Parts: sequence; C-alpha cells; structure tokens
Amino acid sequence: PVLTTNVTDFNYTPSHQKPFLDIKQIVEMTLGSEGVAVKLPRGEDENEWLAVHCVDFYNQINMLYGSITEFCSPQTCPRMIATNEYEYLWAFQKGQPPVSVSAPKYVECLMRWCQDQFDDESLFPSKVTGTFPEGFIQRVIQPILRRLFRVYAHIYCHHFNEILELNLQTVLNTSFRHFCLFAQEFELLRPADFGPLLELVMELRD
Amino acid sequence: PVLTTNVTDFNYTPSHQKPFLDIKQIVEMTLGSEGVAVKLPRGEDENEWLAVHCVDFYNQINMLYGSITEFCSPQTCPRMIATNEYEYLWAFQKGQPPVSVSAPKYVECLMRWCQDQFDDESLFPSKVTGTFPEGFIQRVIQPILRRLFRVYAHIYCHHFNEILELNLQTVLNTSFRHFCLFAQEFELLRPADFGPLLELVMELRD
Ligand SMILES: [Zn+2]
Ligand SMILES: [Zn+2]
Repeated sequence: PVLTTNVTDFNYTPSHQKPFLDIKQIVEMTLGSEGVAVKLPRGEDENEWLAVHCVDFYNQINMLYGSITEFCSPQTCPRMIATNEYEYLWAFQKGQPPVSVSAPKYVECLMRWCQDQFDDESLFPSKVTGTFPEGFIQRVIQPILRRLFRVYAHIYCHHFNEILELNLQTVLNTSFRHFCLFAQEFELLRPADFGPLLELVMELRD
Repeated sequence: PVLTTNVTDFNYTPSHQKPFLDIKQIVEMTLGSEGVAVKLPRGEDENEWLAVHCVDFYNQINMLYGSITEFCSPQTCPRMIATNEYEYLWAFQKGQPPVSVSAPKYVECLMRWCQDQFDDESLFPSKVTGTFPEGFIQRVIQPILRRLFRVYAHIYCHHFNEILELNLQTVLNTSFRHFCLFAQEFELLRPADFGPLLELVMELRD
C-alpha cells in the first residue's frame, strides 16, 4: 500500500531466480541520459507467456538493484519513497495493516516474497504436468507486477545518479520500457499504477 | 601469471570503490549479440587522469561480475581460465610462486588487492596536498590494468550466455571497448596482454 501526500549489513541482498522453464526534474534527467518480445506468439499459452516474463522482469530488477545496493541503506533512505509525494508500505503478516519501512528493508521483503511465489508449485507449476490455478493472471501476476513497479519507482527517483555513474541508463530505460509495454499489451497495469512515473511511461513507452 | 597451453559462500563478493576525487566461437557470439573519454584534456595531469579512470574501470568490472556472480562458483569454474589455452595464477604471499585457484577465489583476491592499492595513500594520494610516487604509471597503473583484463577474459569466455540473459551485452562491450582504447592511447597494454581476446579487441576497438 500506497500513502500519497557505514553499516552495510542491512542493504538489499540480490538473489537470481531460475527461469520458469521533483518529478519534472527526474524525467528530464532520464531523457537527457540517453545522449551521454511482447505479443503472445500463435499457438502459445497466455499463462505460460506471462509466467516466463514475470520471472524475467524480477531478474532484471534484481540485477539493477544489485548494481546500486551499497548506495541504498536505512540511513540514506529511511522510508520507501518515490519522491516526497509517494510512500509505499509493507505488511509483514498477511491481512495486517502495512507500515513504513526503510527502502532496502522494503525491497528485500518484496523480492524475497516474489521468489516465494515463483517457488510455490500451486501457483507456478514447476513441471510440465502441473496446471495454473484459476484466476492466475488477476490473483498472482497482477499483484507481482504492481509491486515490482514500486522498485523501479524508487530507483529512478532516488538512485538515478548512481545508475548513470555505472553507465546503466540504457539498460535501465530498456527494461522499464519492456516492463510497461508488456503490462499494456495484457492490461495488467493501468495509468494510476504508475504513480510518479506516469510522464516517464508517456515518454519511454513509445 | 599466465600459464598458456549449491554452496554459495565462495562466490565473488562485490565492493564498490569510492571515486578517486573455442575463441572463434566466442568472438562470433559477441558480435552477433549486438543484433538481439580517452585523450588527456589540455592543462590536466596525466597521473590524475589515469588514476580517475583506473578506479572507474574497476567499478565497471565490479558491476559486471556482480551481475553474474551466482553463476561462477568453485564447482562451475575450478580454475581461473579464458578457454582451455590460458590459465591465470595468483600468488598469495608477495614474491612467492603463483598457483592454480578457482575463478571466484581468483577474482575475489584480485579485486580486494586492487582496492588495497586504491586505499594506499602512498600510491593513490587521498588529498589534494599528496603527490604520486615516481614510476606511478609503470609500477602501479600497468600491473592493475594487466590484472583487470584477465577478469574481462573470464567473463567473455565462460559467462557470456548469462550476460546475454540479463541484456548486458552492450554495457559489457562498451566497457571493454573503452578499457582497450584507454590502454592504447597511453600504451599501457600491448597486443600480447590481450591473450585470447586479441580478435575481439581487433573488432570492438574500432
Ligand atoms: Zn534508496
Ligand atoms: Zn566462472
């Protein structure tokens, strides 16, 4: 949930997942940085296609957070924010009210939660002989995409300078563009799910 | 030195450094992947320019190894190799003969050794009022560049598929190209220092 208005032990720890098979200033920096597979194939299963890409998107965000993880600590980022207009909250026990947490605690919990869904055989069948549950796209895929977006939002609004230092602007913008086009093709994310990055999506998408 | 012919605890650990201030198959995969600041500025000090870029190159290699580190363990890569024609060795105590070690042990030792040179005030002055030692370029910069190259060699020859999975082919090729052009401009590396990547350098450089 969304609230709209030298210690290293507690930074985000990356983990790769095995394959399934103000805002105006921020956006101008993003576009200026550049100067320095979406459709379901015919005969292919939609759930499988969406499952494949959901694990792939997790892995791109894992690689991108991992590149800057030493710059995001509970002292640099005491709240999970995407500018001062958006704060994102985490519920530690399911069905309980979400709370304010530092950005790396948030990212850690969220990413480990995604891996727990990928690793759950009743959600993501790990054999050819398994099936997907009813409501898979709405009940599993959509919540995962909505949450992974919040990680992109924190990176762009609070760590873009570091991404630029490492020359990862094009990899970041390419991943995000593919994430947003994929969500559009299947109506997984709507304009409101983009929060502070709406203009970015308007520019990058096309 | 050069010899020419589920446990996770022992993979390479990344650490960012604060800013100073067969082979034919491998090369064709590299070029096909693409379809899916060098001169000293006027009035500027050469030692400073080379010191700045040496820490920057370390940081690009750190980010690139970090992206694939879970795929390089003492079981996947029991020797530090760049194809079966080149094995690179590490001396654990200075002045002693270098030995065979696993790739991630090698990379760990080498990168931590680079940081120890960057952090040594008598080599890399950490204030405006320090000076560089005599022989800086030959005795400090050149050995560091020669060693960092061996890390690029292992990545290209043994982990390129994983770099491709993460869409980092262009970032890898861009870093390596800039590394090789920088070495050419100042004669830091010679054609022999490139070992198995000579053809790659021939294609990428220009
Ligand atoms: Zn942060
Ligand atoms: Zn390896």
